[PDB]
Amino acid sequence: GVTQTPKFQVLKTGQSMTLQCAQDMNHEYMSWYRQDPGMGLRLIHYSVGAGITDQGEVPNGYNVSRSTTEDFPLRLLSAAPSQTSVYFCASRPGLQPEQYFGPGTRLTVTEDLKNVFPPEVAVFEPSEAEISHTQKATLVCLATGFYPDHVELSWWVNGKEVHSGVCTDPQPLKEQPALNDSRYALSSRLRVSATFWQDPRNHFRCQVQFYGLSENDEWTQDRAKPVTQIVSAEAWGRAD
Amino acid sequence: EVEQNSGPLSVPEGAIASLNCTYSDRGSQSFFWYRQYSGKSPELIMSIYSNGDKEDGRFTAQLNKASQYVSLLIRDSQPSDSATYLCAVTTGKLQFGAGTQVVVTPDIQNPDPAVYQLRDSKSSDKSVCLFTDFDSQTNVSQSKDSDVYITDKCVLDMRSMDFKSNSAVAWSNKSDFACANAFN
Repeated sequence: GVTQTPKFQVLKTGQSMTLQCAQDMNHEYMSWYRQDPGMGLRLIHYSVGAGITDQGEVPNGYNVSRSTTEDFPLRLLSAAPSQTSVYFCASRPGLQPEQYFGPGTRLTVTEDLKNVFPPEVAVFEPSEAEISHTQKATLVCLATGFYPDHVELSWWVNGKEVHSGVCTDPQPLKEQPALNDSRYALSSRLRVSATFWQDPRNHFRCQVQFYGLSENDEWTQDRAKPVTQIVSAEAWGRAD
Repeated sequence: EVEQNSGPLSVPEGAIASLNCTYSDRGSQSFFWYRQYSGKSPELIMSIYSNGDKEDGRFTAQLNKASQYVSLLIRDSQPSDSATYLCAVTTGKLQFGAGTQVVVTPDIQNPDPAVYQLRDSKSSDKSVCLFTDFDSQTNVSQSKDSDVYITDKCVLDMRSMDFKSNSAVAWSNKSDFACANAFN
């Protein structure tokens, strides 16, 4: 189907960037949209086939290239804060226009890379009171202190990703809602039976994948360089 | 111009979510509804071309070229339908509306509203407060305080028990912080 690289990217104002879009469906038509809170999808550029590209509603600041039928890269010439957004590549056979969308690229443009921070992650074990009232056991994962808002939180029980009994906040809280580059927090809950939580051989891990700086960004600060990394926390079941 | 009704719209589980969309250009040929889950990509769920009704599963799309609106009804709404729905119109170049968020709240069968305090599995010094098992009419208000954080409510589905529940989580740095303060 349609694939996009990277999923997330932070930039310093001025830096340039290339978002990749690929589609091995021999589709001839390809588009890039940006999506902004409260605006929906806005067309940036599009291409009817190889060698051909045309502008859309908001073409300014971006170039494209369609050399082949498979790829439609989008290039950001010079990052500005106003280009913080989620970009989606989309394709259709071309020649009844169902559009298929890539999974999207979320981009954050910041004044200074010193603003970048990885999350700290902790798992909070279930209340005994909950256990005795409800016979169910809720664990909470909290990811705190991170910037930009580029995380994916997952739960893993005995080594396998779980989706049932989970719910993660659909958006981060700003830790300083007034501050422009505020750091963020995100919580998730995983709820299992009391009996399952009570088995000491059962393992519960909250994984947060953070997208941050790469090997090649400068770092002089007192703290570890905030690179793309996985930060995780766990708990073992306990009869209690 | 593509204009959709303003959200988020709350819909009790089982009811009808009803979305609409006006387009300015009367010579538009093709009409679409996309579903977008939070953090995810738009997915085409309905195409409509001629005046009238079109059905697929629990979806009913309707086009009234006369009045220049398209609508989308989701029947017997389920919590898993919570999403943003976008209207797109063709002139096959697409113009997209700003989308309407729908929130389908669960019918909580046996509410048992309660606040519990949970401790860190590592340090044991740190905790969070969890408000859970309240009914979907229940209001969770923001903190009366910049050092106390309170999430929006979140719906979780334990398919292993056919059991859904609402929850919201709070926490703070200020010690002598009690769950007792947190939800008010």
